Amino acid sequence: AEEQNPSATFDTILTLDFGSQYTHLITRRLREIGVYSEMLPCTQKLADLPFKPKGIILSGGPYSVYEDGAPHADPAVFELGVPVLGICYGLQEIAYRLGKDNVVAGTAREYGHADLNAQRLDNQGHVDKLFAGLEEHVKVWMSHGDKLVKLPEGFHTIATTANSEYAGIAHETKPVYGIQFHPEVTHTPDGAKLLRNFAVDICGANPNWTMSKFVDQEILRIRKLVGETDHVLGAVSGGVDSTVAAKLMKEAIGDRFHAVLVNNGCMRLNECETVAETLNKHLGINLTVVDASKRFLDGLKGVTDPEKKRMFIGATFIDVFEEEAEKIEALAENSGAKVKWFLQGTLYPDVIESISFKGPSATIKTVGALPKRMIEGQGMKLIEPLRELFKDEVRQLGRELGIAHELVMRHPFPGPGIAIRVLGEVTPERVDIARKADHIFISMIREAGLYDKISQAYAALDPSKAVGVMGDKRVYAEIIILRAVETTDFMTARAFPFDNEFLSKCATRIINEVHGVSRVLYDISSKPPATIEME
Amino acid sequence: EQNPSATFDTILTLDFGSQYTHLITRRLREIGVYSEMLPCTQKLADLPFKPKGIILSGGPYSVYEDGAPHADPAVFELGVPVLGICYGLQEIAYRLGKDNVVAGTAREYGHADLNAQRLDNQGHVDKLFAGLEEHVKVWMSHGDKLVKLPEGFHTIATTANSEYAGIAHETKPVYGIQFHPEVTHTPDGAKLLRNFAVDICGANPNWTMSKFVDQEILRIRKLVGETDHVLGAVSGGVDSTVAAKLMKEAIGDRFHAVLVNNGCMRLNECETVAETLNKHLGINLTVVDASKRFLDGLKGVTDPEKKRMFIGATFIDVFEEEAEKIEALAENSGAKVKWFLQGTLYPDVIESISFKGPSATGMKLIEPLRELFKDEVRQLGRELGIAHELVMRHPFPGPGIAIRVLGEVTPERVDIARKADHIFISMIREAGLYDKISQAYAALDPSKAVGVMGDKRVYAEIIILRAVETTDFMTARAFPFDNEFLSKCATRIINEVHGVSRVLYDISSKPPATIEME
Repeated sequence: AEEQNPSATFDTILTLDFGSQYTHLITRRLREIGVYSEMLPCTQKLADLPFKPKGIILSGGPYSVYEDGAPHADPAVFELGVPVLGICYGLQEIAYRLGKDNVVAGTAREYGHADLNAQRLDNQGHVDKLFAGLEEHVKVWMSHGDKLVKLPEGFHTIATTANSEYAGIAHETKPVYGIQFHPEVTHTPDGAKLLRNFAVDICGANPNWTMSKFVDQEILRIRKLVGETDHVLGAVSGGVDSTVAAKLMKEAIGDRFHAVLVNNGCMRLNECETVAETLNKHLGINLTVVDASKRFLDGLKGVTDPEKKRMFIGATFIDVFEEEAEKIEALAENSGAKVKWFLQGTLYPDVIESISFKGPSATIKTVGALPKRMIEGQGMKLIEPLRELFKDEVRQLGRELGIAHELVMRHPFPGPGIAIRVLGEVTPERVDIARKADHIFISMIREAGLYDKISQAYAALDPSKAVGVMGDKRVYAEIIILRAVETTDFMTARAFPFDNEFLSKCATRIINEVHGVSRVLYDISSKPPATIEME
Repeated sequence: EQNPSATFDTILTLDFGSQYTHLITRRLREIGVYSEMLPCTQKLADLPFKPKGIILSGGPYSVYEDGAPHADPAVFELGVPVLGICYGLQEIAYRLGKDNVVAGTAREYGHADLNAQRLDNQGHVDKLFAGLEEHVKVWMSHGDKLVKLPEGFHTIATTANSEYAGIAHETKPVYGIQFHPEVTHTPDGAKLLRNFAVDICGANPNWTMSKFVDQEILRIRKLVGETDHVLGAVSGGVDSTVAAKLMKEAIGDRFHAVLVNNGCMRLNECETVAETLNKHLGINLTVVDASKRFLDGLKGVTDPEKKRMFIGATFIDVFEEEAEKIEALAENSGAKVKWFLQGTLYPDVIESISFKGPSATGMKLIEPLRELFKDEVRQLGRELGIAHELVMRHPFPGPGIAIRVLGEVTPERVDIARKADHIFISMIREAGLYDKISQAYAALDPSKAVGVMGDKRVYAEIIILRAVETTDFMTARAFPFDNEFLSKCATRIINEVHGVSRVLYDISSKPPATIEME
């Protein structure tokens, strides 16, 4: 092909984001069932698309399509000739652009479960192809704020619930479909069948989007981009994302890709040596380990403000990385080549948050403090071989690259490491206490067979003083905070429902085996209210 | 004057340092026999009462080692029965056997299935195990096993691994057991302690709080007199309320109750406590609003120990200033407040007298509860007409929320902790769990954690939830909430209380950690 983009070589479904919190799930469902897909804000002018989508899905959003400033899509969505599916607010946009009459009932934006039945279209009982396999008793996550009291002009009913006579509508001749429920959330379990009925059966999309096929196509894409003599510089940290990206570059250019592992002194016990073993020996990546433990921990002394702490971690990491960068460039200069590309582990969810529709606000513009230092100042161009993949696709990509299935299932570990998991000032002793407390917590999770059921788990040190009974003297020591959640729909994570005997036995072991710990606390905050990490 | 040690048949337990010694006295109370405990160093000739019986507790020692603890040699010649428990069994074999019969093995503990020793050709057993004939689950102390019968003793109880798990003297009333009948691991231990107290010692099991009301009321009237005044602090807790109610039933308006609001009380509690004590219970009550005085002096104090020293110092300053305020009133014609009321319990006495090792190194006070346990004070309140809910509420510390704000205490951090506490306690009551929990509260943690306000990251403080179930005074575990309850309580606190980005639940037990935060 002339362009090796996934949207240029695969049948692509395009979702237009109208502001719903469930819009990214539409793309994720399509990726899981086999059809490649991308998402763009509703303000996207479809004439400027570098690819011709096989189908367009209009997502939902907290708006009423006939109010002032109500978001709309390009009028060319229906003039394009490809099938269109309107999800909730997309149903309102369909009635607005094609029916022209205000037929939406301005009910309050409330959601709830309902039983949906397909509409018999004949005396023989045929149903619309959008509900093939979803004929009777389908539990859906209805959006009552998008209810229609009348069929839009040129549309007929294909789905019906107890309260919504027009829960699903289809055009008489054009492939335009609309539904009042969200088929992308877990509250609609059979929704993945409906999204496949639209992509494959209605739009004719080929469900051949696999990591089995993408690994080879992406390696050719990297070799054609980088060339045959240029060198690539990247960063590694033992995490799943940085490991899959580094292994992908190694399989494309070999030793011409140089990975740099920076030790900020806040890694887990012997993590810097176990990661260097798997990268340099088990995977064959040309790795380089720089030990900046003293440089980080000395500047961390005194920084109590958590915002000022995160600034020092990023600023120092870049100064340390660019120093290892210039030293690697001098090694390549003695070889007859030069470093020209900087590896960045950007994922597709990272660009989703950058282009997600926030309503009648401002379209943001102008990529990271570390790549900025590599571009201007070092003269390197970015290379992001993961910017079109989700987290689960990266895990399957690493499995196709020969990486062990155990490593791709590891929990995410932040850049600053324990420095973020130490509330307030970060000292070597506070890191050592949090590291040993974390080792006990994760070990008991693994031995109990609960590691693959937790999205992320760690222990954090709290410098606040609580009291204990050391023999007979009253001792005041620091506090260990335990954190463990499970993600639901790549969001809405809730604290893992540990058995209460598991938490007590782990709290007793931590207080006994780790010094300077008087109390152990379990974080019960769920994700939508709070955050996953502590800082 | 006439302490309960003289008016009742009281079993005296001698403490050899075991963590279970206090349970011996507690079991004796719950079966109707009054009891007191004293360290093993107590000379019995200096006792202010004649004990109906003596119990030798266990301890982390071996009797034939250097510096090993010993009781007064007069215990076996007092004329009353003696029951040696574990280490008390060793002391019996030492003073009455004169030979080293202890095994000296490791001080390990474990469950075992005990069986009484049949004595006759008719299936008779010693009446210490009456009702405990066969298959008695006991908490054995393997470090107290004997290899041979002490001189003058015979077997009355056996386990499969220990042929001398329970011994008894041939003629004298001296008994020994290799297990703890005071722990919950021996669910029939209360039956054994009743056989020793009532059947063997002959003690009258008439100790009730119903009979102790009028006795203690007359005891207070004689100590104070009929013209002196006494001062007392009230907090709304069950201990301060019963003591104040008891004092009012004794001397009436000559007792003055002072509710000091330190600015660290629960939401509107100062008024609800005032209406309860002044209107429902009819206690002469005055309210001192020292909120600004406490909170101003707590600023800039980060050390948790210096806080408690300031809280206790200004608390006393308020009472000393309130006493002279009452004496100066012309309505009280020359009345002198010569006594100060304190709600000290017997566990507070036990802490100061418990055996801890062989080294063993002004307004008048009135302590009417200095001989009772927690469950006996609640029943005493029931005898005084106090409502059943007012006697079943969790204890509230003197400093209140001041020790429930880790580090510096400010009016804002108290208000946040006060609001987070209301949601936690109310959800516990609505879930029907208030009576199944010994203590429950919410504490503020000044450590910062990231949160999401719309879509901008913010840094707020932390709320710490703490709820424990406790039976003994030195044993408690974090209450096993349903994780749906803790999750629904966490999201509700963050949404409804300002300045809270995280909600944590304390899962630290009492055998390692502590109830309160500071």
